[PDB]
Amino acid sequence: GQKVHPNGIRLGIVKPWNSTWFANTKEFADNLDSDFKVRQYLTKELAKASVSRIVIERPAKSIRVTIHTARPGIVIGKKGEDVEKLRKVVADIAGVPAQINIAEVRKPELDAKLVADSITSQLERRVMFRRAMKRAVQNAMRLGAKGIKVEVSGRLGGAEIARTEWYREGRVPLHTLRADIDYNTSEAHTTYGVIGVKVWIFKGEI
Amino acid sequence: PRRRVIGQRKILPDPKFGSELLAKFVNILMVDGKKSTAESIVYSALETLAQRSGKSELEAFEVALENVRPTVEVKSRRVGGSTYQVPVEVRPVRRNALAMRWIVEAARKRGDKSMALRLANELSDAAENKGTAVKKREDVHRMAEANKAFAHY
Amino acid sequence: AKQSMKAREVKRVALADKYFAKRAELKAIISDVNASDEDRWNAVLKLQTLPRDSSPSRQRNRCRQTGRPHGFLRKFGLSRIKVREAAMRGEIPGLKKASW
Amino acid sequence: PRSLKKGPFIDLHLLKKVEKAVESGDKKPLRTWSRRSTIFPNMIGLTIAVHNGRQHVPVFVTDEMVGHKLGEFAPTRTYRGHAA
RNA sequence: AGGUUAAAACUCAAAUGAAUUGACGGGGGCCCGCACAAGCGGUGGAGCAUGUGGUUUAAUUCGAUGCAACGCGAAGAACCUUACCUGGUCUUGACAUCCACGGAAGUUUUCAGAGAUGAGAAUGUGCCUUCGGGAACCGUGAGACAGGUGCUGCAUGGCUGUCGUCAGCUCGUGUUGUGAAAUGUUGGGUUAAGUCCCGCAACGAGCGCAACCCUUAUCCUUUGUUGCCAGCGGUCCGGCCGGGAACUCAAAGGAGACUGCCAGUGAUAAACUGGAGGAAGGUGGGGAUGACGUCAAGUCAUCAUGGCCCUUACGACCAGGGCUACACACGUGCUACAAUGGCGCAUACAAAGAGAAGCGACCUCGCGAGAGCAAGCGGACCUCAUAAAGUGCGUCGUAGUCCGGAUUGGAGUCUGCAACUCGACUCCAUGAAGUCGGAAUCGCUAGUAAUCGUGGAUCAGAAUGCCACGGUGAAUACGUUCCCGGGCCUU
Ligand SMILES: [K+]
Ligand SMILES: [K+]
Ligand SMILES: [K+]
Ligand SMILES: [K+]
Ligand SMILES: [K+]
Ligand SMILES: [K+]
Ligand SMILES: [K+]
Ligand SMILES: [K+]
Ligand SMILES: [K+]
Ligand SMILES: [K+]
Ligand SMILES: [K+]
Ligand SMILES: [K+]
Ligand SMILES: [K+]
Ligand SMILES: [K+]
Ligand SMILES: [Mg+2]
Ligand SMILES: [Mg+2]
Ligand SMILES: [Mg+2]
Ligand SMILES: [Mg+2]
Ligand SMILES: [Mg+2]
Ligand SMILES: [Mg+2]
Ligand SMILES: [Mg+2]
Ligand SMILES: [Mg+2]
Ligand SMILES: [Mg+2]
Ligand SMILES: [Mg+2]
Ligand SMILES: [Mg+2]
Ligand SMILES: [Mg+2]
Ligand SMILES: [Mg+2]
Ligand SMILES: [Mg+2]
Ligand SMILES: [Mg+2]
Ligand SMILES: [Mg+2]
Ligand SMILES: [Mg+2]
Ligand SMILES: [Mg+2]
Ligand SMILES: [Mg+2]
Ligand SMILES: [Mg+2]
Ligand SMILES: [Mg+2]
Ligand SMILES: [Mg+2]
Ligand SMILES: [Mg+2]
Repeated sequence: GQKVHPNGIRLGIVKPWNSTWFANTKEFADNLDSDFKVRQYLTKELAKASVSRIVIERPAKSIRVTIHTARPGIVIGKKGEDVEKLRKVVADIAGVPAQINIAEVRKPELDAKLVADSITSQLERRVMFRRAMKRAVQNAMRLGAKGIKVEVSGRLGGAEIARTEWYREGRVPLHTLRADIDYNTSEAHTTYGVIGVKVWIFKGEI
Repeated sequence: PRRRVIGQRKILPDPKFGSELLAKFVNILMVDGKKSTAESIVYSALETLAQRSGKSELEAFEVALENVRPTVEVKSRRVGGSTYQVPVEVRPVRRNALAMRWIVEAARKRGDKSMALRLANELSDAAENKGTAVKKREDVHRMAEANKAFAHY
Repeated sequence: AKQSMKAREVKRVALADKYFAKRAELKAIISDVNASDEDRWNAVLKLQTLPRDSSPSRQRNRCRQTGRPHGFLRKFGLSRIKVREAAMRGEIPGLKKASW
Repeated sequence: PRSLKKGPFIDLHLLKKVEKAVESGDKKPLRTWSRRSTIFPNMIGLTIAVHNGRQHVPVFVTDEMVGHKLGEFAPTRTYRGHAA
């Protein structure tokens, strides 16, 4: 059957929120819309920067955006030129003074969003889906995840009949609430249509 | 049920007399959870019965219950072939439950002015071995007697 | 929703904002108990002259990410589907799966 | 119905049309799409062609029609019975 | 009677044997579930609300459509929404980028139309600026393009229903078999549980079970306002005031339940039965949580997307109409048929929640729906906001009624440009069917069913639907032969 979202079910237990601000009903929707626009622009702009997570905070009449990246040098540029440009655009979009922080994602092979994006890029480059998933699982297991599962669904290899294929190593205990499960998805737009990728990575119980 | 894990639920005794028997009677008479209304009806009917007869409310109620209580009923038993109506002995708790239910149903079927009056008339008829729920006990006993030949299934 | 359908809503919001007060004072004149019997008639006739899209009752709440005109939620400004997606992704502060 | 304190409703364009028609001898039908207008005691005698959705049907305004809306005399749905 | 010997034409690409995994059986064995049984209350009958089929229509927009569609997408169709129809209109365009030109953008009015729109008429002409330019925002001009709720859910992603919260589903290595496969996972017990113990050619591991999460039931510590009032002092008797931090309570941190202890049974086991203590006893109650997979199940109309299709039209704007039709059929509900009740008067006891284009008190006016004026409240403070059933007194006295309140006439209120099609509510009058419902059929095992009120999302207005909250408060379960679904072993 259908499964609960692994991040959503853990949002108050072992996982943190991606947006941390307080608002009343008067500006809640406006803040949500501005966050959506900011994340949209940042994701579109930093497509090749290996961005895994965009955290947004609103301390007081200002916006602070933390970008978790595996290529901080590419994100920042020479003496902060690119990050300054992004700060300007984010301030323009949000209508408030903006402050951009860069967080380091060491070991990108252990980050669910980055793994899914890598598999998706390979699929769009017409790499064998089996090879892509096996490589991702092997890399994560070698780096030391307690478990990983990768699932790819759609017209794999351009087949007329779509199907779902998944691989798993170690343990991925989705029913354990206190389990550190990093889960994320991605989509590849191939000439035969859309292929969906889901990645679960287990990092031990807290 | 299959697992046989059902215990028993304690029932508070009735206010005026402290009888769980009468409390169960009130519970059977009650509709829609209107226990105060049921209690008032039962008390009015009991006072009418007590002033009609020479015994106390509890004694008259016990006489009516003794006259309405069945002893053997018929239950269906399906074996290889056809189903038979086997006569079975009734345990005392079920005797009381059936007597109360039949009395309440007969009183509801009656056509007097008030429910308390109907209940009092039904109780007096039961004490004199007349009317409904007494005919019902008689019908049950007649069916058991007619099917007595099957009292080994 | 369609692009034209979204443009209709933005135009309606703009017209309502533009003609806000010019409607409010006319409605006050019409609803005035101690007003005369001909300035009321003139105000009633003038209220119809304004474009219909300037009335706030012509606006339909739509999902701010898709344009869906059904299943709207005011607290988030989104339809139920998008609210669920954002909540699961963790993008709605303080919102989690409830149980009691 | 419409509150008394607000007075009966009438569309301004139709009011102008009937004002221009009553003073003149214009007996041509007054074509309109305004079924929401109340019939006022100033256009009894001339014919108003009210829209019903796909055409304009002419109603001859009489005294007894005062207080009704123009659409009350222009039915919108066509029905003739089932299997009749 | 027939036996025995014994062809051919024509026709098919198989027919067949043994064994393997499933599935099935009106085969066997052992178990489970409101599945029966034991009970209580309903539906099918009536009126009305609502969805659907059909019919009708210019259109009655599209989708769902055994269980698992039918108060479903829709958490709310007068205009809008709207995707449909009629009519009136536009063509790089309602919504984007690029280029050329003219221009600040904006405000205030007139006419025509019915509007879209067209023709005008005035008022401003700002802001960086090396005052070469711009750079917002408008209009016009082309052309790369925009646009599509158009088709394919049988090309797809994502999301969902379902068997089913059922206890199952598998893998590595080893071993058996020519092989499909088998073992493990079977067996003796036991459990809600592939739960656990013992045995055992298996040894281990994973996804499921359980636990970790939320809430409810008890206690402790901290804090004590807007919340509280035990001991005090006053008092207009109103926690009202000075006070108090005890108590209810608010919300943070902790404790507590673990077969922990005792007895018996049991294979010196797992475990079961009972007892003590405790607020709670064996998973304490409720929720969240949905394994491998199944139905080419649902959704191209939330969105995204391969392919196909249209481009002065399947795109775009507007007014009016339709989605509310009506010989009929079905599903889901509401209100009743009355006296355990109706009506009148008086009088108690809740929980949960919402509020700024909002909730709206007091006072006055109105029979009333409401109106005028106008506090307080972004809230433990103010408002919504009187809980109702209940209880006391009186009346009605079994009648189609002082039951029932459908339908219709007249008069109004409020929202809203606008209540004709087609809103809700109020007043006066009117006073239908219906007197407990055929075959058949549904829900429920305890604070449940039944019954009684309250709130919220959607929302200008528009609930008998949906989601949520308390009050009162049952009956019954001997048992697993039978009906339905399911689990394990075997044939
Ligand atoms: K022969
Ligand atoms: K042959
Ligand atoms: K019925
Ligand atoms: K279905
Ligand atoms: K699908
Ligand atoms: K063999
Ligand atoms: K094996
Ligand atoms: K498509
Ligand atoms: K309409
Ligand atoms: K209903
Ligand atoms: K019904
Ligand atoms: K009557
Ligand atoms: K209407
Ligand atoms: K079998
Ligand atoms: Mg679109
Ligand atoms: Mg609306
Ligand atoms: Mg064979
Ligand atoms: Mg039964
Ligand atoms: Mg019916
Ligand atoms: Mg339909
Ligand atoms: Mg269809
Ligand atoms: Mg439903
Ligand atoms: Mg419409
Ligand atoms: Mg399908
Ligand atoms: Mg198995
Ligand atoms: Mg096996
Ligand atoms: Mg297990
Ligand atoms: Mg074993
Ligand atoms: Mg669990
Ligand atoms: Mg299909
Ligand atoms: Mg379909
Ligand atoms: Mg229209
Ligand atoms: Mg409809
Ligand atoms: Mg009456
Ligand atoms: Mg149960
Ligand atoms: Mg509303
Ligand atoms: Mg089992």
